[PDB]
Amino acid sequence: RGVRAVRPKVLMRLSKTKKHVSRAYGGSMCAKCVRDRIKRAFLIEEQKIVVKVLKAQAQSQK
Amino acid sequence: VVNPLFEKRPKNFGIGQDIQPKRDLTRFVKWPRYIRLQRQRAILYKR
Amino acid sequence: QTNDLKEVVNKLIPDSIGKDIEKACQSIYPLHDVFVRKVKMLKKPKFELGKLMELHG
Amino acid sequence: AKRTKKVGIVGKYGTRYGASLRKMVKKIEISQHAKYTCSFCGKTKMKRRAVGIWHCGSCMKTVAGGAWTYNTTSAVTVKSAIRRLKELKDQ
Amino acid sequence: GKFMKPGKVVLVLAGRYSGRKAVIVKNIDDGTSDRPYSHALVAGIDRYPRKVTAAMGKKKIAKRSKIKSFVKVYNYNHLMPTRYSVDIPLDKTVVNKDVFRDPALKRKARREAKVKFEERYKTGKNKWFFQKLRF
Amino acid sequence: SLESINSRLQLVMKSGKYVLGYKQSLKMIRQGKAKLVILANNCPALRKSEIEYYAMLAKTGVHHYSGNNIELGTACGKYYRVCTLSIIDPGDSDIIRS
Amino acid sequence: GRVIRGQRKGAGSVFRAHVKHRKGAARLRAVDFAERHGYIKGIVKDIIHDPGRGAPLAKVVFRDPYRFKKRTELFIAAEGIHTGQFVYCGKKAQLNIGNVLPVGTMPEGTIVCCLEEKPGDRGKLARASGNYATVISHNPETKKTRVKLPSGSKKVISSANRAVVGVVAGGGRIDKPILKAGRAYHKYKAKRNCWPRVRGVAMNPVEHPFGGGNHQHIGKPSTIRRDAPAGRKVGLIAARRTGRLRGT
RNA sequence: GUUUUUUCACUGACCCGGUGAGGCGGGGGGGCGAGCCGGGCUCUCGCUUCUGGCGCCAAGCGCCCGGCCGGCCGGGCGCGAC
Repeated sequence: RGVRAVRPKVLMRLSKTKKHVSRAYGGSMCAKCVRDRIKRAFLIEEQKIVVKVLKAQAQSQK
Repeated sequence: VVNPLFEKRPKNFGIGQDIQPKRDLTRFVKWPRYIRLQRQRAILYKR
Repeated sequence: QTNDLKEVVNKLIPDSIGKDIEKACQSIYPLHDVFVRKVKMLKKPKFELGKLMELHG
Repeated sequence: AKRTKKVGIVGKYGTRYGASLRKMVKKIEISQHAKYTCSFCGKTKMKRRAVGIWHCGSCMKTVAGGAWTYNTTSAVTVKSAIRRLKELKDQ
Repeated sequence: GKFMKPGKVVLVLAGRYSGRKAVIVKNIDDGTSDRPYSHALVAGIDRYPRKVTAAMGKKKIAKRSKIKSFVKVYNYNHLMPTRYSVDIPLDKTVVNKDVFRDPALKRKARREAKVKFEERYKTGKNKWFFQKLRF
Repeated sequence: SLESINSRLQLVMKSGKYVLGYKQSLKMIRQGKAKLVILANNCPALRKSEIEYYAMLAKTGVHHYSGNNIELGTACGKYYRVCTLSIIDPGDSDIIRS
Repeated sequence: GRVIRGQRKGAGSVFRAHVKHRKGAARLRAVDFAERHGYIKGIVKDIIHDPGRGAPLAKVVFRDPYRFKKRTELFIAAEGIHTGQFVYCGKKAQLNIGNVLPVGTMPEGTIVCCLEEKPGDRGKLARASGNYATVISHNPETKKTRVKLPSGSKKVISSANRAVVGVVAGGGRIDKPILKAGRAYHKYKAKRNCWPRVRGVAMNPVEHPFGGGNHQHIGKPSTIRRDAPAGRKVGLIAARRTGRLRGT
């Protein structure tokens, strides 16, 4: 959405705002798959800390 | 005095964790056919 | 599970497992000719020579 | 109504190719065109895109399956055997 | 229990500020006549302060360590709340819901959070919040 | 407790209050009304962790149901499929203890 | 005097393969440090159709360990691989389906495919649709393994070589009758000029050694010497036994 | 001894395969179980597997070196990466 459906060598003429949407991964990725990857980036990077804190508290009893 | 934003950010160069550092590969270069020749000529004097 | 392979055999030379089962089943149906009819060795760990010589001493 | 007595999807081949060949391809032609329940969304949207490649029209998830059926007998029993072999490697 | 408190850190899920971290300053769990939906006021950081390193100048570090904040009412489901908390004042007198009709009072709520976030970046407290989520 | 978890839902469907689906259940976690949030085992593994994380903040228990969204639908006595199921009131039931 | 069709086949030109719409070389991943000591993770981007090949392929994208670039591989897709599945490749990778690891580090009776006949050649054996090779038995001394090939012939294989776990996808396509000549035309049009197979007895005696005669017969024994020259070597090539197969 | 010969295996011509010839072989030092009484040997490991994110152009720590006025305004080299 928000990007002109036009033959690709015309894109030189088009203004910047005709070629992207004003967002992270604008005119490259859809809004749906960005905000599911803001979740996937987060919940994986949290899960790293969950095993990081367990790593030392699985070691420390030996 | 220690500026607390300055975080120690160590890289884990384990298999499939971080990128490998640009280390020394002098002994893994595909050498020219003359550099290759004059070295494995010196081997035949020792073999 | 509760003890090691040297201490199971000194239960197996008598009927320490073949008597325990006989007594504890008298209340369900009283049964007489209980043994442990066979023990088959499946999985040994990595062989260390010391533990073998400890069985022979 | 019920149109054909005992020819189904293979009514399109008319008199051609013989009964016992058309009787064979019907069991295939039903399966390869049949919509299957996608195990990833639950929707009956798994259709055969091409040969051995099955596509959920809801998930947009492509699976490498059998030619005329989503799962083959061989591939299932291998997945059961590879599971059972992995239950012995780690015990 | 109810976890969407004015102490929460929040990943902005949708909009121009997608993937940005923000602090809930107000929580309206049952919406008004203007906003039927359950909505929060958040104050987050549009431009994060760039990664700073020893053997950079005191003038260069100060230039490098600059927060550009936003202040924005979102839906709850257009936010992603986290276990983190940034217990920062962000006074209700400025950062407020009578900020969006008067444009100059949005520049001051933008200005207030800028002074507040820049000082607690420099302390080293809540150092997760001042690093961008990598998506 | 495989048919117990099926039967303990069937009674919550009759007597107690419940919410079917993801978006409406995600409010009942966020409104602090969720006591048990059940998930079907073929839900997106991203959105499985989305529920687990919200339920961790609200200190809500997450059950991982032993069937796909079609069976969880049949477990709810519904004529469709349901992944996410946040239970508000068990009523006259014993689902959120055991 | 005329050259037989088989000899014209080797010459090339009209019997060269139709590799226009054939989609890349269906190779394995190259042996590096993270194939030979531990493993490297990769996602299946899309399962894809390769014209002239019954089995579908998989665009599998591995992040590069040395440069910031990202690598893409075309695997003979194991049956049950799907898009967004994590495929692992190395010595320490787990024994589940569509997951390559060396034949040395898997038990006996293990079903594999895209098996390497030599360590490093990047996947040669058992990589047609619905085919599997069984890991028969190991030899830790000498580092070698017997592996039953799809034909049913056990090869001694050097255990330092790799195979993706599971049967190849597109399995059981030769069950369906090619009902009409149209389906056969279209099959071999994606491959090479081999289809409209004129039998030698129909041909004249100058083109083919079985041709000629007032009746349409072979005349000479159809079973031929292995040592026979090209042009002559026609029919049943070095037939140990022949005729209707009785016994096993 | 000399020569012939047979089987085991050697590499170094010769052949093959892969790669952008990207970590080969030995040794050393940090994990892990086993073994006598803080010390030591024959071994084992080397970091990533709940998710269709993300990663490169170094942080850190040492070490040297050029003005205004021991204090501030900028460069190099070593490890990290044996």
